[PDB]
Amino acid sequence: MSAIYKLSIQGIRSFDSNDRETIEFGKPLTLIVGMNGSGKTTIIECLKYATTGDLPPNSKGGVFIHDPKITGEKDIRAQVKLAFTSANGLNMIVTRNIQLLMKKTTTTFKTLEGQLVAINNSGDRSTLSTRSLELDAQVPLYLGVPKAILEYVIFCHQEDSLWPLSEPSNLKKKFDEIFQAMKFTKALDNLKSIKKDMSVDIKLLKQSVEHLKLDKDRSKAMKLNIHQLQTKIDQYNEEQNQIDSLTHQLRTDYKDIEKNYHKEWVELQTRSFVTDDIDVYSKALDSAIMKYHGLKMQDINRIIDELWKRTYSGTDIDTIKIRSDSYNYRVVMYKQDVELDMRGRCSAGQKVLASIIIRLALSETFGANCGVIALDQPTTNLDEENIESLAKSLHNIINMRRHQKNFQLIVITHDEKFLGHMNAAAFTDHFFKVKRDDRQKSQIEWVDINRVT
Amino acid sequence: MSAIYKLSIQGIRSFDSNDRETIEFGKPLTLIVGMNGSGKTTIIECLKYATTGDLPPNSKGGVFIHDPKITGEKDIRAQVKLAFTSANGLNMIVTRNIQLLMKKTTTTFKTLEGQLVAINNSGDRSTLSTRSLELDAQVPLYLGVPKAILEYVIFCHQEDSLWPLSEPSNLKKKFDEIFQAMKFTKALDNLKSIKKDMSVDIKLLKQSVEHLKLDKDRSKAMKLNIHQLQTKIDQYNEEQNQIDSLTHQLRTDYKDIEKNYHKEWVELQTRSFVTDDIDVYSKALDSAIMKYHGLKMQDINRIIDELWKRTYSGTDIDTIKIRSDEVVKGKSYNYRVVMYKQDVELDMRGRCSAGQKVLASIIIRLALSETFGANCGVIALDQPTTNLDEENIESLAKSLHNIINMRRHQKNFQLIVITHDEKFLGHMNAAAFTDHFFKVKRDDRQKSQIEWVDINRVT
Amino acid sequence: MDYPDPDTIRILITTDNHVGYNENDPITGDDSWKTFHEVMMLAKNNNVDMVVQSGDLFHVNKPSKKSLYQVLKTLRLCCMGDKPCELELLSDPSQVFHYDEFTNVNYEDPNFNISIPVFGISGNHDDASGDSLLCPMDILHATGLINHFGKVIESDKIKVVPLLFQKGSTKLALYGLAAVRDERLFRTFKDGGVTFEVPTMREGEWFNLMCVHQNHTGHTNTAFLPEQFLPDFLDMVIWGHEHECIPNLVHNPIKNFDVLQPGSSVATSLCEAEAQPKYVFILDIKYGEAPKMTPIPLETIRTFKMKSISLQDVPHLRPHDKDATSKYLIEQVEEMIRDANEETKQKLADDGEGDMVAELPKPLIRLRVDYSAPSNTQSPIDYQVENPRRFSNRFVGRVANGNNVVQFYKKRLEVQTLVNDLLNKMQLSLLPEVGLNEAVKKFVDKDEKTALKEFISHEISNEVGILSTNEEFLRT
Amino acid sequence: MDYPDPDTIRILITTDNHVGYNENDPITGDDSWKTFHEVMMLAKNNNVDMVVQSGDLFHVNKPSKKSLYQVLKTLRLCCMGDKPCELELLSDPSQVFHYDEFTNVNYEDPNFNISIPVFGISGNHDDASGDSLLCPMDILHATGLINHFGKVIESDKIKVVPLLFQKGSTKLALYGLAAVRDERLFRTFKDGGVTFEVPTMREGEWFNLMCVHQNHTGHTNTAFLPEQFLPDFLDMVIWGHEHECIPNLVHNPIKNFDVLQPGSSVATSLCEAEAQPKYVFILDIKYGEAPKMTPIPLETIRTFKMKSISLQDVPHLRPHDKDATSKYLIEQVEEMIRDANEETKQKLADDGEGDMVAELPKPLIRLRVDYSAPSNTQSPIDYQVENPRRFSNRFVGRVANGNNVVQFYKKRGELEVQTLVNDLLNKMQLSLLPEVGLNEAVKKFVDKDEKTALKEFISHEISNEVGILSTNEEFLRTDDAEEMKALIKQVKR
DNA sequence: AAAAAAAAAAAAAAAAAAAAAA
DNA sequence: TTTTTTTTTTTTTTTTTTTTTT
Ligand SMILES: Nc1ncnc2c1ncn2[C@@H]1O[C@H](COP(=O)(O)OP(=O)(O)OP(=O)(O)O)[C@@H](O)[C@H]1O
Ligand SMILES: Nc1ncnc2c1ncn2[C@@H]1O[C@H](COP(=O)(O)OP(=O)(O)OP(=O)(O)O)[C@@H](O)[C@H]1O
Ligand SMILES: [Mg+2]
Ligand SMILES: [Mg+2]
Ligand SMILES: [Mn+2]
Ligand SMILES: [Mn+2]
Ligand SMILES: [Mn+2]
Ligand SMILES: [Mn+2]
Repeated sequence: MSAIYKLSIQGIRSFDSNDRETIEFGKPLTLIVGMNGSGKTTIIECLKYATTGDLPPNSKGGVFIHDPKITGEKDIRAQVKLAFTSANGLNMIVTRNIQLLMKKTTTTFKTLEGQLVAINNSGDRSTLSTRSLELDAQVPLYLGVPKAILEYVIFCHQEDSLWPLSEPSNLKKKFDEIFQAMKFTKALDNLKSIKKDMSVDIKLLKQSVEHLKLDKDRSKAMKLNIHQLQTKIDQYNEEQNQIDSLTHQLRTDYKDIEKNYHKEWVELQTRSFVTDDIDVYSKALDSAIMKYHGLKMQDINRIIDELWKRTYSGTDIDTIKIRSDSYNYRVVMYKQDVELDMRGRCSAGQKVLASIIIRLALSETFGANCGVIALDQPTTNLDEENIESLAKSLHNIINMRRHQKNFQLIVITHDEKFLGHMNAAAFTDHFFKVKRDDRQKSQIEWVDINRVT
Repeated sequence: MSAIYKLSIQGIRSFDSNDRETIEFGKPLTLIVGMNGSGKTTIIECLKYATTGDLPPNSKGGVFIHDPKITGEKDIRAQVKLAFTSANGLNMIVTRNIQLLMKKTTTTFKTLEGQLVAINNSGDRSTLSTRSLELDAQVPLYLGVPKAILEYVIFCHQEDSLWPLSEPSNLKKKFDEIFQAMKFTKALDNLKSIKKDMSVDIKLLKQSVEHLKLDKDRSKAMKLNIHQLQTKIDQYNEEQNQIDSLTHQLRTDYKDIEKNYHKEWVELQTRSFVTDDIDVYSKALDSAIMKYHGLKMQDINRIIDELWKRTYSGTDIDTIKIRSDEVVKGKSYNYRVVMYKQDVELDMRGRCSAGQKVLASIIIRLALSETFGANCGVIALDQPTTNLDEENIESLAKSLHNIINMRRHQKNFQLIVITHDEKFLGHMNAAAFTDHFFKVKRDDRQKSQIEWVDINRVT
Repeated sequence: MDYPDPDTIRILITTDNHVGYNENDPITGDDSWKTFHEVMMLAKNNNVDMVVQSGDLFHVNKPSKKSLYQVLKTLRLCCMGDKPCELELLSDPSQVFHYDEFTNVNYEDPNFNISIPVFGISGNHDDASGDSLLCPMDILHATGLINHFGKVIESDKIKVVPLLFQKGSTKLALYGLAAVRDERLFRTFKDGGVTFEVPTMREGEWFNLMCVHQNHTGHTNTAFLPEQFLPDFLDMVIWGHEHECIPNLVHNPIKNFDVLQPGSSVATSLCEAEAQPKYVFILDIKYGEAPKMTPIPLETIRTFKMKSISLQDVPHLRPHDKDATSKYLIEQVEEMIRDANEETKQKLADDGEGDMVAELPKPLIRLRVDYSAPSNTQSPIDYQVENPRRFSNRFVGRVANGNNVVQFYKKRLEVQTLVNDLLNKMQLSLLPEVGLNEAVKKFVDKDEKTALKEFISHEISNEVGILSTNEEFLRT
Repeated sequence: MDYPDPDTIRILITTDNHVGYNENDPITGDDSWKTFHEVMMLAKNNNVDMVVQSGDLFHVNKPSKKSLYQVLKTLRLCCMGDKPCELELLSDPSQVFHYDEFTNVNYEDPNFNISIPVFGISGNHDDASGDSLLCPMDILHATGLINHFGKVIESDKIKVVPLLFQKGSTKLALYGLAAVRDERLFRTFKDGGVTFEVPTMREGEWFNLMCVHQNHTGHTNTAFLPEQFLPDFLDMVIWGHEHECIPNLVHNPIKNFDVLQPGSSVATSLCEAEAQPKYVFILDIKYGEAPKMTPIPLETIRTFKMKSISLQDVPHLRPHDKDATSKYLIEQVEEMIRDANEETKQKLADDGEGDMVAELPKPLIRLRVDYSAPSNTQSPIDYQVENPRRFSNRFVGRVANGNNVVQFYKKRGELEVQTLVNDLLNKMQLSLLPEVGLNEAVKKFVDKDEKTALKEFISHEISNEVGILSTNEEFLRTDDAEEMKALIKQVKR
């Protein structure tokens, strides 16, 4: 199965734009310890950028790149590079270049061409694709996991860790991509962008209707008055200029009315039927999507529950589950056979633990072909008991998922007590320390395991 | 300077609705510890509800009350009692009653009448207010601080702790009611709400005007055709039914046209002129408001500047500052906190770590509860050391110790600390200020309880 | 027990004491230290020449004040005495105690009176840690009550130096290897890394004894110490790090040495290995004859009963309910609470204390339940089981296992397909179902961005065209 | 010093060793246990009969493995010896050591060879705090290397049982009180809750020495324990918890005893208190004459230079810039670095090393600078100074504390409604709405909560002034918007 | 009981804009 | 040089809860 080997950050965020910081990942555990502002989260941001191609949240102004105003130069060029082996066993490397060219007034951010190569056993360097559009699709395809799993479950951001307990629309949007049902959700959003414009048009047609009706009134009356004047003239012949005037008015002003108007009416009718059909299909093609969501959610709930049972060290909540049925999409908690929505009715530590459990349960049902998961500060707002139980549970997960091909747990923390219960020294002989140098750039070291306290 | 003394919870969140747990807040330090799901934050939620009178965020199902679905009783009532002392040394008590009926599958939430008594030196109980709406204005006035200070600065919720690093509009909203300038913002919202209506009217007017134009395009033509037919008849008299028909059409269909249309047009013009006049004053009543936000927040930046220097243990950021400048189209206001990394100014939001944005938030709240909270020396820190490394935990503890020493040479000062971690307790010198700490626990029936224990019992 | 023969070296063997385990537990909080005091008192009045401790004297790498103080209390009340020991150290201790200036055995120190020297190695829990790489046994060695031996300065080139004793005419070589990581220890043993300097002078009468603290058998590929990587010149191996007690000696055929596994004194985990009775062993080295061994059971081990059941193996239990599973589990825990209380009372009334019924100390009870669904039933939901922390909180006051009496474990149409079956229902009145399901199918699979707009716009224009050619449609 | 008189009891007094301060610091990580070792060596070969420690032997509540190891190695090497201790015990030890079955002094133990007993009370740092209330000295008492005395069980009632010693013809009474919170022992002393068990025989012959570890002076009203609560029969007081080494015996005129403040062995906080020369003292009790003190300086204490300046006093320092003050602070720190190095070299080449040159130990440097704004200018911005840690990282390789060379400190409704809006009000300049009615239309709105006060004001204008303009027939014939504005402005004037 | 506005807080949706595809 | 696309930010709809009036 797939596995990551090495990462080579350069010029990104806190890092130096004239260096090449390298961190190598080992099996089955990787430990990253540093201070505040070292660059620990930037490593995971770079991993996610290499694997999927999307920047961290709230990075509009090119803040992912090493700041030009700090360095003082103008043309900055970052480059994240990752070495990994595919699910089938092939060895591959992916490169991603970006630029932050700065003008006098504004700074322009652009993404240069990347590179993916499948290096054989004898160093047979053969490129697969170069443009970043296909680089965002080949790498998740080679790893084996969908692109959503890589950015919500495996390399989840530190500030977006608690996504399972967010608004219902956010949960539905994030489970649409995990379940590979985003295609149909975009088809619905495109069928909605056919009703929108349509509606506007209908709104125009209606106005026109009024006007047209007025014009239609102005033609039957003149034809009846002409007939009344004609039959009066016929009576006087048996015993004209009013007809001539009314006929000229009908020929100039009220000519092609009976059917021009006909077609208008037709159009209106068409619009009316176009409405109902867009809605009706949308309702049926969305009930099917939610049915698929709820059908593909049973296996996740079965391993959410077994993880919660042996990890939560408390006597209030029995189990926890995610259930679908806008989009009454939520995670509920059971307190002695009663169901209550967890959101707005829990605490900070329980929310943190629920999010960790949900991500770990999604990692082993969809990331079965990619045994990688990165936990960025797992022990926040957790008491001593839950820290110990979480460490023991992670140890059990590592043991269980090692008769598989591999399992790579990247742990980022500076809470010393969490290391003890997981036996960090029993799984690795070293760890990596991130620290600023005397010029404020970040460095990644290689420290012996016993030298941590 | 005001001070809180004793709080009693009953029925709120995990607390039992058929019992009552109390906690006494000592000076200058109060410690609350427990496990996950104990009720530590519910204490701060109830303190904030006692003083200001607003429920915790995301509590629209009546989930601030002990849920009746697990107890099995229909009518359930909660109560929160705080025994504080006024700013000008007066012992008062506030009570807050809440009801949650569950008749059918729908649950109804209601706030019954409370009471604010002001006990004299001779136990002269005198309920001076009963309406909860009155209480929300009385209790903050007796404490001495504005209501917005007690919501965001003093008794700030755990989930809203990092509010100084939120969106610019969400930041100006918080700072608007802290500076007591929300009244003119309400006026601006009103001058915006009328505008829209007027715009709609303009639209209507326009349509009407078009119609009027059509009528004004017509009528005169018939009047010209009638005059042409009249002068032809006068020529034949010197040598009618077409005029009669056109005159009947003018009398029935095109009668009162000349004035009407014109006045409609005038009305439209008036609307246009109201648009200009409503906008001009409005873009000035905002320039005189944000000129006051950046004028009042001047001694606030002097205290964030000397708290940051003495607390942040790192080599990158020199100082932080809050800048409130006018503006791009779609950003409303440029209200954000900036950081100076070696005398170059960078916005802190989007390029700061999880620990730096926690320390900045704590420091900003501390600097706010020294200038606009000088009449009420209370500050409730809930898990201060989240995502803070060893050095920052130690320096924050030292800085809190320095604040306790400095602000207590003056009148009353209290500092509630909720935490569960050993390093902060060791570094802060907790035992040198109190001889006890309250420990929240859940008993065999899942009901939270508060216990008074020894100081030397926290291992 | 009577004094040994002057030519007989009698040693007490203990390991895996784990002092400091569950220190803060209100009930079983002193369990570990009390058992260690009993072990070190079963040596003071058994007249043992010396005792050897095969690692894990402390549960944590940095022992607390109460752990350290209660281990110094028994080491001072049981080792210090006036009767001089009869062991003469033949070798040079500086090659074995090379860490500091305390380069000799404690009983040779003129400032200390030691009647029983305690020799110990480090384990996988109380190992070297810090900037100076100080073990917890190095802080005891300084005190002068124990002598830590068998350190590993460099983990890749290991050289084991013996301690050479002799009591009259019986000699003894005490080799000791600390607890190093098994992945690296195997990698070192594989390529001539670990060496032993067997004594060269008058070889043939030594009793070669070794203390190890590695895994005997590993569940993984290469994470255990093979019992075949040792030297054939050994005569007995004292295997630590394994908590199951084996009162006998497993004679290794091809290497001609007996491996002893003393187990543990405290139960740091409630498993089937730690439900076996615990012992401490007494060797008797005598030249010319076999080394007879006497296991003496510990009388301070808290009573432990274990049962591991499977819910699918018992009938009349249906997964849908919970009120009938937690009634059978209660009856299964209550019978083995009685089974353990009967054992505790019988053992308390089997040592001369049969005339009084005391307050029995609570036992340690564990029920490991497998709540897996049976094979025949193919449903997502398995058996329903109550919260373990709350289920076992209803036995408080009757069992020393406060919060863990039961442990539950498990034994070991992609859209369109279902979307195509919905087509029949969705009955529109202008748009054809077949062209629209296919208008979206094409949109989805073929990635043809503009298809659903165009199909709708085209089918509109055809339906407008058909309706406009009927003049009767315009009069209604 | 040589062998004391057989009638003399010689004591080495030390306190506040804090073995464990800056344990992990790369440079000054071994300055605590090394100087404790130097103290115990100055006790071994000065032939002192006993050493009494008066608090804070360890910096932390749970000492580490390096601190315990180094203290045990120090005690084992220079406390044990063949020479018997010549002190004779007269009291029952069980009354003083009332904690365990080790109820006798270490040097009277049949299976130890203690030649110089080390006593000692607990401090406010290494105090008893655990499940069973064990302090770090109760561990050392279990090893037999020190004898921890003066341990309080209950804070409300305190009984102080002394240790009674006799050498030759000289008797000693060692009183000891642990370190309990000052603002509670104050209450206990206040209501007669502290008792001293004086010896019953031969009043007027004992040297009553007491080791107290409380705050000597309270800068705030409630911060300390006074010397007026201590009894008058005492002959000497050894005050701990105070790091400022006063090398003289401060005589109390009314209670008739001498206070001693030894100080500390290591500087735990860089300030002026720990910038005085530090000593360990030697007492020479003998019956017949007064005791004679003899301070002996410590020679393993890192050279510490302390300067404190206020930035405003120096002229030519404009607060707006942050580089003309940085260039001044840099040169001040580099000036007082060379003074520290000169003193280090002058003290290292004056003990027997006047011919060999070695790398001097890096000094401890601390400059306190007051970046307060001058009294003349009241601008919110004071002196601008850079990051304290990055400023102190400029001296790495020349200073022991590379992160705290410099410390910065300070030596200390709605803007009248439309008051600020008034300016804008007059400059608003609209062309239909009157300014006065609108500022007052909003004042009333904001001021007297009339929710719709604004609302109607504007809508009177879309009434009153409609018709009013509808009354000028000339206004309706002009399609030019500039003539329309000129007409409206002329009707307003 | 009975109803009819106001206030306000969550959840979902619509502009603005800079990057990327054309 | 011009057009789609995704992300933020701000603005809106719903739905209870008060508050009014009785
Ligand atoms: N675009 C940028 N240019 C320069 N510096 C940046 C940029 N973005 C962030 N930084 C700085 O780099 C650091 C970011 O590192 P990061 O956020 O990964 O630290 P961290 O290890 O996550 O810290 P924490 O422990 O608080 O989570 C911050 O100190 C930030 O100020
Ligand atoms: N409306 C409610 N009814 C009944 N029980 C509730 C309700 N809301 C919350 N609870 C339970 O009571 C607990 C109280 O939460 P609280 O905020 O006190 O936890 P905490 O003390 O903050 O601990 P931590 O912050 O570590 O999670 C909740 O976590 C939840 O388990
Ligand atoms: Mg981070
Ligand atoms: Mg909380
Ligand atoms: Mn063990
Ligand atoms: Mn072991
Ligand atoms: Mn002290
Ligand atoms: Mn001290």
